[PDB]
Parts: sequence; structure tokens; C-alpha cells
Amino acid sequence: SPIFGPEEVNSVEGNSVSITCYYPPTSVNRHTRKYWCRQGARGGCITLISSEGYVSSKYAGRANLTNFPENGTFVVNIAQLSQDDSGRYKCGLGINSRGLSFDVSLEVSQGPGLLNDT
Amino acid sequence: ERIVLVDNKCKCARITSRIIRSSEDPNEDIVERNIRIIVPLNNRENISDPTSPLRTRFVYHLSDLCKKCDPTEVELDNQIVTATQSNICDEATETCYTYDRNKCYTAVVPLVYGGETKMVETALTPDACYPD
Amino acid sequence: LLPPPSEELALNELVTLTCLARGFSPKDVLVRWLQGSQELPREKYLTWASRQEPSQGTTTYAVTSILRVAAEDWKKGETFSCMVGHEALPLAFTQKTIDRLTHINVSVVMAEADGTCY
Ligand SMILES: *[C@@H]1O[C@H](CO)[C@@H](O[C@@H]2O[C@H](CO)[C@@H](O[C@@H]3O[C@H](CO)[C@@H](O)[C@H](O)[C@@H]3O)[C@H](O)[C@H]2NC(C)=O)[C@H](O)[C@H]1NC(C)=O
Ligand SMILES: *[C@@H]1O[C@H](CO)[C@@H](O[C@@H]2O[C@H](CO)[C@@H](O)[C@H](O)[C@H]2NC(C)=O)[C@H](O)[C@H]1NC(C)=O
Ligand SMILES: *[C@@H]1O[C@H](CO)[C@@H](O)[C@H](O)[C@H]1NC(C)=O
Repeated sequence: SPIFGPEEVNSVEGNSVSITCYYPPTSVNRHTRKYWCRQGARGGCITLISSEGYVSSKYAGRANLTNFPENGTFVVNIAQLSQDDSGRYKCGLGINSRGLSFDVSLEVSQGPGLLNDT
Repeated sequence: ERIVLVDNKCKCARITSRIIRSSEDPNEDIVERNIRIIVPLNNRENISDPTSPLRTRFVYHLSDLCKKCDPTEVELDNQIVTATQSNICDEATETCYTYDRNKCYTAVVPLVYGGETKMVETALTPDACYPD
Repeated sequence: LLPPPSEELALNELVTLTCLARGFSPKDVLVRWLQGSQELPREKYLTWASRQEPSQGTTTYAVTSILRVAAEDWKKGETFSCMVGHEALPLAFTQKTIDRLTHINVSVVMAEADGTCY
């Protein structure tokens, strides 16, 4: 509920992206765990990259996550985007089964190919 | 589920309320009240380590959750007076069932260092106990 | 035929059962009481006479009768009845709806839903 970021995010294939999420700068909130997770269907809200050193197998070589405590912000970079990465995601702090999150929507569109006569 | 009356974090209990202006009989309406209890299955009785086994009994008194004893400010005539807000707050002393994200909880353990012993201090909730 | 009042079933001494017959055109009607399927002697209950019921347009008549029976018999579940006899009926038949017997509902739900809180 005190967590805020960009609600909708658009890009095309091959491009990069940069997402920023905001939190109150209290000292519990700076030292706690930050996470980026993909809220799929069928129950879970599986984590993709975290603040403690976890990077998933699908995000290897593509992503990182940086915590800036004096801003109260943390940034997520994701390179080499595809069309299977369209879905609903979440920022957050702490444990996933609580609700200190914020919903983000990401749509990736198909680029140009073999129609370039304009 | 509209207006919060009680948000207690020593017992982890939350009470909300809402006037549901119902459809049928449109000149009368109901008052709904929602209560939410989250019960921890691995906490101790006192919050220290070896106390007593895990708590298995949890008691909630709504006359204590709705209590209000901090002084307030009231403008009567052209004045500011201070008043109380409750009849029963003759006295912390309450027992807590859960932790709280914004408070430290520490302990003291004696360990040996070759010669004498010390009074080494140990953090029980490590996120909230950085000196900052 | 009416259930007993609640306050007479708190001293647990005796209970009262009231049989009301209402809205009939000729002014002659019998009332007989019976325990289970055996009848009672007519010196064990009180029955009134008939009167002109107040009504708009056309006239009716009403009659009443009561019975005081032991409280523990009604607490056990013995059945009482009422036999209202009349000339303008098919066979002058009875009605026996009283015995000693809140709405509870028990549900089990899987609730692997889309996304909600508690
Ligand atoms: C719940 O557990 C806590 C933690 O054990 C209890 O608080 C602690 O109680 C002990 C004994 O009363 C205190 O020890 C005392 O230390 C002073 C020196 O500071 C010494 O003069 C005394 O002789 C004794 O050794 C301790 O200070 C105290 N507080 C802590 C550790 O913060 C608490 O009483 C327990 N509560 C219930 C309701 O069981
Ligand atoms: C607070 O956020 C700002 C963004 O507006 C950060 O500024 C950028 O920081 C990066 C370092 O990772 C630099 O490469 C950029 O040049 C900075 N400016 C811009 C316009 O992007 C700033 O670093 C954050 N605060 C702290 C203390 O790091
Ligand atoms: C890792 O973070 C740095 C920020 O210093 C960023 O420039 C870089 O693109 C990131 N690496 C990726 C997204 O592979």
C-alpha cells in the first residue's frame, strides 16, 4: 500500500526497460528483502530476481536489481525482451504472502519485419 | 470493509465496519462489522527463547482492543483543555502474541572466550535491529 | 394450531396449547382433542362458544379452545392434535402440527481463486 511505481509499461522485442519502485525510507524498509515476481495464475507468485543474490534461470545474463536507500527507490533492468514476457508482475518488500507490493503491467509488441516500404 | 476502527499489532487483530445501504427495504440498512485474526503457530508464550512451549491458547477481549487511553485536546470556550478518553486504563504489562515489524527484540547469552565469560547480545528479528 | 409461549416453558411446570378455528359460515362447530391417537375426556380442556367475527362485507364465525398438559411430556415429544368437526367439510378432518421440534450451514470451499485477500 505505501509502494508505488509505473502502472503500465510498453516496449518491443530486443529492447531494454527500466522500472522504478518507491517505498517509505524507514530503517526497516531499507534493510529488508526486495523482490520482483511474476504473478501468474495457479496460486503462486514466483520470484524472478531478488535483493539477496537470487537470480533465476530464465533471467541469467539479462537482469539485475539495485537498491538505493537514500532515495527510497529500487530499480530493475531487463534486457533482450521477448513476447513471452507479457503479463502481470509485482514489486515488493519482505515476504510475498503479505501485501507490501504494487502491481505492474507489461506488454511487449512484435516489431517490424519485411514490410519497410514506407 | 470500509472504515478502520482497530488496527492492533501486539495481538495482530483488525476490525473494520461499513454501512451497507442494502437494496430491498430502501429506507433501512444494516451495519456490518469485520474482524480478522491471524494466529501464529510457532511463537512462544513470553518472547524469550526457553520460556515455556509454543502458545496453544489465544484470547481476545474486544473491550480491550477498542480501548483509548492517550490524552486528547479539546477546545471548549476559547481555551485548550486536556481530557482523557476512557473509564478503564488503570495500568508494558500486556502480553503480545506476534512481533511487530518496526521494533527490535533482543536477548542476552553468556559465551566463553578462553578465560572469563561475556554478556553477548543477540538479535531475534534481524531486519529491524540495525543502528540507523 | 399454535406452539406454546416460551415463558411458560421456563418454569417447566405446565404448558398450554391453543387451537383456533376461524372463518366459517354456519355457526355450529365441534372441537375435540386427542393425545397421540387416543382421545381425551371432555372434562380436561376448555372450549368457548362461537361469535360473529368482524369482517368487511360477508360474515364469518370463530371459535377457540385450549389445553394445559404436563411440561415434561411436551419436552419428550408426545404428539397432540385437534379435531374440528363441521357439516360443510368433506369428512370433518383434523390437523396435528405440534411437537418439540436454528439454521446452521456448514460449507467446505477449495477457493484457489484468481487473487484475493483476507
Ligand atoms: C519475559 O522474558 C524477559 C526476558 O527474559 C523477562 O525480562 C527479564 O527478566 C529478568 C529477571 O527478572 C531481568 O534480569 C535482571 O537483570 C538485572 C540487571 O539488569 C538484575 O539486577 C536482576 O537481578 C535480574 O538478573 C531482565 O533485566 C529482564 N529484561 C530483559 C532481558 O530485557 C521478562 O520478565 C519476562 N516476562 C514475563 C511476563 O514472563
Ligand atoms: C536517486 O535516483 C536518481 C534518479 O533520478 C539517481 O540518479 C542516477 O544515478 C545513476 C547511478 O546509478 C547515474 O548513473 C545517473 O547519472 C543518475 N542520474 C540520472 C538522471 O539518471 C540517483 O543515483 C539516486 N540516488 C542515489 C543516492 O544514488
Ligand atoms: C546491471 O546494472 C547496471 C547499473 O550499473 C546497468 O547499467 C546494466 O545494464 C545492468 N546489466 C544488465 C541489465 O544486464
